[PDB]
Amino acid sequence: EPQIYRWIREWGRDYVSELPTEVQKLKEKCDGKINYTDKKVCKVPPCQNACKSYDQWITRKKNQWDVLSNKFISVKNAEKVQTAGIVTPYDILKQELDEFNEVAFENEINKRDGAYIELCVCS
Amino acid sequence: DIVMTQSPSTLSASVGDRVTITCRASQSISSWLAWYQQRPGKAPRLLIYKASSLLSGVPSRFGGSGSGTDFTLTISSLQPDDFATYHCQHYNTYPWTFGQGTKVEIKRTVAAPSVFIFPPSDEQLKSGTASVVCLLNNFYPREAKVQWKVDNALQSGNSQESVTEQDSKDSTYSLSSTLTLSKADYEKHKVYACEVTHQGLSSPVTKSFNRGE
Amino acid sequence: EVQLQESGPGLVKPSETLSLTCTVSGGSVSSSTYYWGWVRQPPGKGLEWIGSIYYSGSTYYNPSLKSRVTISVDTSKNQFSLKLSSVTAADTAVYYCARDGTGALDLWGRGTLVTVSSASTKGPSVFPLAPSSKSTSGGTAALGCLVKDYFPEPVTVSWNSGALTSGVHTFPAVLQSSGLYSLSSVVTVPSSSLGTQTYICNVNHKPSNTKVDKRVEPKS
Repeated sequence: EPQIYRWIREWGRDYVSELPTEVQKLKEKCDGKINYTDKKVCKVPPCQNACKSYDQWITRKKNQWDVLSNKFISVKNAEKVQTAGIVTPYDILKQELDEFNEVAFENEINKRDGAYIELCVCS
Repeated sequence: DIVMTQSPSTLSASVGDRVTITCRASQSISSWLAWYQQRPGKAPRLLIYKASSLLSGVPSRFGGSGSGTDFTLTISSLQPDDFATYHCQHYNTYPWTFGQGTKVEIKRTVAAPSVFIFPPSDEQLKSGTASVVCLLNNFYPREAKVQWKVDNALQSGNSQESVTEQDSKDSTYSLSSTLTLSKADYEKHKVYACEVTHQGLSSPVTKSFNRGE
Repeated sequence: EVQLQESGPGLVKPSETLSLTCTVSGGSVSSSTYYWGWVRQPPGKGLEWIGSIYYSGSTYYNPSLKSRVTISVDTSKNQFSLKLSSVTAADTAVYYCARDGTGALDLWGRGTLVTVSSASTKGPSVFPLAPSSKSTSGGTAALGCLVKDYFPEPVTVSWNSGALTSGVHTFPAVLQSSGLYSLSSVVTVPSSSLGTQTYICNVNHKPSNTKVDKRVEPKS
């Protein structure tokens, strides 16, 4: 169905425009010089609060993506017709976005990306 | 650190066969495992991540399964371009470590080589050495016997062979054998020949030339 | 499309430091999601992850090399780099740069062979493998180039600047007793094309900054 394809395209355009704004909120409070000492998230309250707000945002993105992926699978299972080159929901994002990368997206929504690890995990 | 051990180290299978490669971790790595393919002269490419997720753009015949310590990469229908080395890698914790790799070779019908001989060039002869080259083109299986004869005397210890990797489309090999002589030794003899024996040839094939003829 | 391009010398003396750079093209090293890494593969051995870096400068190194490795990033030049000190011949390997998705290396560079040796670079001599005067009339002929006496590897060979690719076979190099490499590159072409079509082998040997173009013709 073209409908779920449209929803995934709209969701992915919205996600790629919000993600750098969300990461920049963490950088403002959590970034520091690479000095071999504790990351700011270990004890700086405005950094810890920024991480909590990013975690709320990315958790919501993961839940939305899970809903849309299941709708994609339900649609592919109920319809016979195919869309060329489209096997997964990632192929819709790859086809419509500029330099969408599946591993980067999967890492971001699972808090395994460099920004969340380097800014929000204490070490 | 975690040690990854792959099996087998090498395997041969025909086009259309189901191929399975195993990877075993020294301790549990959950599903944090990747599979890579390295085709001839190319850098590796990621096929599978998270033990079973097929990367977009990778053929559907590749599949990953397993969790904890035991993992499997399956190629459901082997194709000629699957001739490659496959590597597993955990990413449970740093450092990332890889298995030793598994070479997948293709079995196909017997194909006889086309044979060609090349005398040394006049340009090379000027600097004191003569290289005589024998080419065996597009054959299968790899096993082939190349024998150099100089005025019908069998040679040994003065040649080097080199073989290409299996061709990505027709799964054949090619081979060069270079006989190296001093120019003084080269000029002392007349008939240079390479005799080839191969499963695809009913009897040995000899290609030859007479020096300066 | 994002491409990773390695650069740096292919020959390093024992005890000196190996230096390589990866330039990101069509994309940015200033990724807030990815790490950037280096992996090596010694001849006939397995892959070894050397380390990775985040665009902030944070690094992770393999404990097998941590006392002699430094990875750096230069976001103002869209690059990242590797320095491995006190090298021995055990460090001779193909080195790859890679985009590291927190363990899943989803994009790799082509790889650069670095040889650790005290021997000097030597460019190749290129000789023709002329098509036989007895080439089957209306059939197929073979011709080629013999690329002799170079160091270190590799040489690259093309035919007609890439216009001729079908039927080309460029063999693996063989190490001669002199310590120099040699290889042949051959191609099969129509016998009737000899005498009308030009065939040129283009041999490049980056370590010596040499580029040779040899026209291969029937001897006469």
